Amino acid sequence: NTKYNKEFLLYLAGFVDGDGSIIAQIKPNQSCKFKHQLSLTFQVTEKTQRRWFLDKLVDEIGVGYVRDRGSVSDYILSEIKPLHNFLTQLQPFLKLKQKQANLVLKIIEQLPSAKESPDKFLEVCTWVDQIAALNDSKTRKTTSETVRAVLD
Amino acid sequence: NTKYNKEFLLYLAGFVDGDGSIIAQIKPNQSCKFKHQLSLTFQVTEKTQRRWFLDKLVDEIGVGYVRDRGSVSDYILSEIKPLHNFLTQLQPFLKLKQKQANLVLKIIEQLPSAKESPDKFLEVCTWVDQIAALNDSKTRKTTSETVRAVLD
DNA sequence: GCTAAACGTCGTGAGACAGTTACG
DNA sequence: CGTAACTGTCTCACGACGTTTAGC
Ligand SMILES: [Mg+2]
Ligand SMILES: [Mg+2]
Ligand SMILES: [Mg+2]
Repeated sequence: NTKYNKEFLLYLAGFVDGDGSIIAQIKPNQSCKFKHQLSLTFQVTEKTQRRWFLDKLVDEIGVGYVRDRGSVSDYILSEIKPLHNFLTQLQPFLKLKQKQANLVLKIIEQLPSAKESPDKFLEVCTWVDQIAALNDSKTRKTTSETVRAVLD
Repeated sequence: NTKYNKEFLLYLAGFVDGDGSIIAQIKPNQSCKFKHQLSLTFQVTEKTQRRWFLDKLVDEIGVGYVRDRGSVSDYILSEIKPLHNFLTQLQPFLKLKQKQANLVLKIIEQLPSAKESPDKFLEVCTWVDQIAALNDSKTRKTTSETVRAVLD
């Protein structure tokens, strides 16, 4: 559980507000109690020629990984605990995505309790709804609404 | 000459490296001594539904303006003096566009010189090529080469 | 049964200049 | 005349996703 340099966060908050994305997704999964797993993601996207910058982030944030997908690459961070540690420290420097960041933290803290009450699950699935709402969401298919089909 | 807040500069540098663009252009123009105007531009593009972030920048940088081009907007800054002043302070924090930033300071500084000889001008046009080669240039027409076709 | 590294992609939201003009 | 503003717009470079495989 590491604490990052302040100037590092200021710069990164800016980069994230630029080419980054704080994502929340309701992933349909047929093994989970409620037929869906919650998934959280901090990601930065850059043309593959600039893959080194992303590779560097791995080192600096000290967790996460970089993958390839064509002419573009991504730094990806989904591990729930390191993700909370990171966002908690980045969150106060963000400007275009401060809200989704705090919605993500909020979702993580309310994770265990989301496992019990099927209604507390919905509520948390609401959190993710708000996030896609704030982003420039377009190709979204699985919403908290579809989780309504958790009625049987 | 306005002094900028270092935290503002760190965050902005990150944002610039993301949605920003540092550009130098060789604009053909039949009223200049060498039939080409040297143009410099610092810009940040953002979806129009987010132009408040660009308006904010107009207020914080103190110079520059915002233009609308449909679904997206741009903060633009081309005035030589404020530009050179702004880049000098921002440059030390850029990670991805530092070189083009520095090439711009270098060009702006050689303006008068290049304004007194077809050779300096030529060399300076060569500076513009490097910037272009550093960016993800895809629709560039005029180059130092096209300018050399002035030799006659 | 839930986290999570992989893997695949719709529709832009950007980056990046082209071209022409009004004026200081 | 010379430097910036006004105006255009191509070609993506990312954003905000969906689905499969790994594995304890
Ligand atoms: Mg952006
Ligand atoms: Mg971007
Ligand atoms: Mg970018």
